[PDB]
Amino acid sequence: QSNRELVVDFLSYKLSQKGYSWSQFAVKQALREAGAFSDLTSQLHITPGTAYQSFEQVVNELRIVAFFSFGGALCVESVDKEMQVLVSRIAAWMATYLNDHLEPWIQEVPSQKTYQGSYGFRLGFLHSGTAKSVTCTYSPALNKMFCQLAKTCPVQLWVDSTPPPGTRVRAMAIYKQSQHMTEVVRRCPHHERCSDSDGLAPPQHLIRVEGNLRVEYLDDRNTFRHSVVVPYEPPEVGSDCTTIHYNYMCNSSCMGGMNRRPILTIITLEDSSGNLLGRNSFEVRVCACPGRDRRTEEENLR
Ligand SMILES: [Zn+2]
Repeated sequence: QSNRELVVDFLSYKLSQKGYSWSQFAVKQALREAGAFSDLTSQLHITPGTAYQSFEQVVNELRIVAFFSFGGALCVESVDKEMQVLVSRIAAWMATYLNDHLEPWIQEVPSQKTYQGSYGFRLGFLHSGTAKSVTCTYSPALNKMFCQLAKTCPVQLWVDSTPPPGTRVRAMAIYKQSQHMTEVVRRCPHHERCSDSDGLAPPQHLIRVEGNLRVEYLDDRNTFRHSVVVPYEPPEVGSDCTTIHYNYMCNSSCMGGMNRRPILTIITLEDSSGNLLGRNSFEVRVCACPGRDRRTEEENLR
């Protein structure tokens, strides 16, 4: 009732420290200045369903200032990822955690960080359901894509402002887990050696693009990380978004490759000189029956 005020203060500050308002969604001011940041992005995966109470585990790791601050950045990151609703909860959680854990003490390696940038860069997805005949479906609640191997994956790009000609769109994959984040993601020997090649993609790259001769693939010479890039094109006549068709050419369960380890995909928006304009990411599971797998994860939620 007053402890809530201290949190909501800290957040509402951090809200207004950016271009955001509480309603849209002293020692107080001492903390407003006082405030391993990769923890906040990497180790957590904030998501409507996710962070159900994985927040508690994260804060248990660890200061009380860094706690109040931590929750501020979550809310920033929440609104960044278009997951504004969570700011409501993060405060509700933050209020509870203090009371339970901290209150007694008081009674006495590519970045996956989201940036919308100048152009207001967002990812859209078709809303395709979970019927067993779906090849490709996205869980907003899990911020997770479910698709079959070598099947079409529409990923929409959305922009506030049209970025100039020579802008490019690059996809890269990394492991969601910290213990695997340094290992480069690549295909498994079987799929690697398969008469499936489009004539363009390296045999070894997980992510391909479909129906685009202007595509281009990269093995970074210093990090050995695989990438695929295409030229950005503004929406076609009628549409309000750009649609790229990706393929995942190896399953999540494949031994010799991902070996049942979950991945993130990182879509970055670049200029011709390769300066970064924006970044967005989502989880991927490549499975046999995406519709079923999606439902099963979501059915587990509250
Ligand atoms: Zn494979």
